[PDB]
Amino acid sequence: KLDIKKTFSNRSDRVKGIDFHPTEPWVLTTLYSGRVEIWNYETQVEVRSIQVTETPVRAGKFIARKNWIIVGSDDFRIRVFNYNTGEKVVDFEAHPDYIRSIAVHPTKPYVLSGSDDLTVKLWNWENNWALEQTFEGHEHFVMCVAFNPKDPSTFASGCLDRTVKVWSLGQSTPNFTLTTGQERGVNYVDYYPLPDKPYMITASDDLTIKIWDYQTKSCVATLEGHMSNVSFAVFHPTLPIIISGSEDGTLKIWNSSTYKVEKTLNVGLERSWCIATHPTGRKNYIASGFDNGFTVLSLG
Amino acid sequence: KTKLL
Repeated sequence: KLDIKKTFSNRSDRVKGIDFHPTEPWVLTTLYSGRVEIWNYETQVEVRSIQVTETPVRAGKFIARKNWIIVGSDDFRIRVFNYNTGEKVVDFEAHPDYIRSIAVHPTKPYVLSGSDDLTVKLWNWENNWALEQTFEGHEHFVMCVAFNPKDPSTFASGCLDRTVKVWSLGQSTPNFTLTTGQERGVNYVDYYPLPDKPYMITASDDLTIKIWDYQTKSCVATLEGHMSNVSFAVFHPTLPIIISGSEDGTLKIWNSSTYKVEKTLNVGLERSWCIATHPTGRKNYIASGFDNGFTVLSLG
Repeated sequence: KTKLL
């Protein structure tokens, strides 16, 4: 089943953010150098690239329904570009500190940004990118934000304060706070996308990945094996696997039922920072960004 | 600044 092939890999400066376009065979990379690139990974030709800033751009997503990309950087700013024309649609200071993570609501015109300023902010692009809410309560850098795809009126924030908080849009306190026991903090949080399990997953500098039942708050499993900071861990949308990546230079694929490692890949680009899975499992594509570039893999 | 990388 698992038959991993390299679709396209290219070298670049450190890739901190990465995302797939849902209908074009494109991947967006956002770099530590302030540059962002959109690649057609089937033709292996650049669609568009932009020197956005001189600071790191840690976060970037497509907003395909608007033909946009949205990026956030260490200069504190969110910028949005039309990927067909190159037009800079908006450019604003979002936080008084680094932006770590951006999430886009699946149907409503909302973007979340998580920041070193200890907050998550909600922006509405149908209201001139107005700040509609600030979510306060975390006590260290907010490293990752993610909507619950099964109920995107709620979202999770993962924080170096060692917690995940789950929030409701329009409400000022978390529905709950998970104490992860990941004492070096949480770098990443993700939701299992299918209706049969209320699961989330967290990755930490403490070398662990943990699976959580968000209804009971129980830790279902702890996945050990990475040898340095775990940058991310995600559930694949269609295959029964979890995919993680680490500053140890490896991607790991784990069985999502037994939680045992199935495959370890060192693709030779040094530290791994970010991950994307194709929205619809097209060719079972995944992509990861590293110190020295990115790779797009077909898993089977 | 922690997590500068």
